[PDB]
Amino acid sequence: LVETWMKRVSLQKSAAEKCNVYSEAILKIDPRKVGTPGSFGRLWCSYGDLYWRSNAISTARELWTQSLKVPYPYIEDLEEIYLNWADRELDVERAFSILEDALHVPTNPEILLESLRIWSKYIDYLEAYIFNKTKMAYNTVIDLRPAMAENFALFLQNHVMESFQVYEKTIPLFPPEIQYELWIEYLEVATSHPEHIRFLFEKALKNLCSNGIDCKTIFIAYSVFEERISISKSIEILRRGAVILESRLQLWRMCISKAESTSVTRELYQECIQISKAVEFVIKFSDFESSITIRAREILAYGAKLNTELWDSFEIFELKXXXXXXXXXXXXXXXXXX
Amino acid sequence: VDFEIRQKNWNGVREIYSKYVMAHPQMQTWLKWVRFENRHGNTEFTRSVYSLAIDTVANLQNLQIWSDMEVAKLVNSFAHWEAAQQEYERSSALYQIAIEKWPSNQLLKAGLLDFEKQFNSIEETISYKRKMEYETILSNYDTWWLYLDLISEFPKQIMQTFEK
Repeated sequence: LVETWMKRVSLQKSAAEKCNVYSEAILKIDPRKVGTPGSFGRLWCSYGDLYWRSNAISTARELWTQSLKVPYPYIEDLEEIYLNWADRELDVERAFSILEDALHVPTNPEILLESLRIWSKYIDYLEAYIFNKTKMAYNTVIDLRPAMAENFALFLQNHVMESFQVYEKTIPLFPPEIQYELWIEYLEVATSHPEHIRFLFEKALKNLCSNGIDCKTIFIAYSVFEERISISKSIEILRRGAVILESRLQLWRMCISKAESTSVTRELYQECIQISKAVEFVIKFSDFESSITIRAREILAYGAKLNTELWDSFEIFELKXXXXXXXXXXXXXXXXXX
Repeated sequence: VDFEIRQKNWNGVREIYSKYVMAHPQMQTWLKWVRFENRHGNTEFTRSVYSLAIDTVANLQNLQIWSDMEVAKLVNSFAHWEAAQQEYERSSALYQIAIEKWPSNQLLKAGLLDFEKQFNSIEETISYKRKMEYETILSNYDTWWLYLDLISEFPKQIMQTFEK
């Protein structure tokens, strides 16, 4: 593989001499260019580049020769020649021609199977270059299989119906990094503007329960969405989502946030507290009690019973009483004993 | 089956699958069989198997098998197989047939709704939302339910159920 390119390198000092070596060696059979390289090898491509440096029509024709020279069991061999022929063509009718070529490739590669990088390139071409065709490519690409791009383009040129079916596409792309997709779609769906949306959100939630990643975020999205629509039962929805280990920790913090934003509040506090993190939660809800003197005190005591930051909390409570302070000393002493 | 798959052949296995339904008329069995046919190259038999299963379900329609759940699951699976395949017309027909042949279509309707969403929007929001109201009712956001109904509607059922 390297020998040929070394010869070519030598040739590079002058015009095409050992470039013609490559040409000769590769043109004899597929085994010397396609078979020599186990993976993809830019020998034909190299030749084309050389010709490009030399001239334009000759380069296009040399390149054409490269295309004709069918590569081995390898991916992204003729795509770089078609890419250097696309850009070259453009440097938007010749570029379209390269896009047509790409279309053929897509048809031919898909057909062959029953090309991914190539597909991406095609998409880039059809999107950058009118809209419906690009959409078609997107669809094809999806089938073959990024959708974020589709959403973006759709959002831009068609300005949420293109991004609604784009949202559908995301949903339908049951492939990994799907939580993010769903989230993004949700975000777009609220900003582009409704009960359908809510339903979608619910679906996302129920299905993406074993994510263990942005569950708190998801909950926020839900509760937030509900709020936008409207309310306090939606805070319980968020709470629920958050209530259902370290993802759940984050969740519980979310719950705390919601609950501080909130009898019902008391209930929430009781829940969250009850559910090491638990101690912290206790501190939270104990504080809540402090806002809500006897009951609060009791709550504080309970929290304490569940280390030295708790002492501080107790002290604070005692501010909110001489007898209470005495109790604090007592309880603290007891704690020390334990 | 595993033995008979570890055995390289894929005939006689078919017969035992057929018998494996005979002993265990369970939808899980059918689903497993379908999965096997998915491993199998000839897609014709996959569809054929689906046709068979559906036919059998039809024949023993009345309460003499599995619950609505299993049948719903089956219908869903079939629908998604067809979804991979060309003929969505037949899928649609099946769905209509399914709603026609089966009452108590919460599962069935749900599946149908999902398919519609995949493959209209108003309908989806409508039926799905209504289901959510039913779900809501089961929980008790009952106000939210009634409101939803009112918005979605039909309006006679909105005001009747509102009154209720």
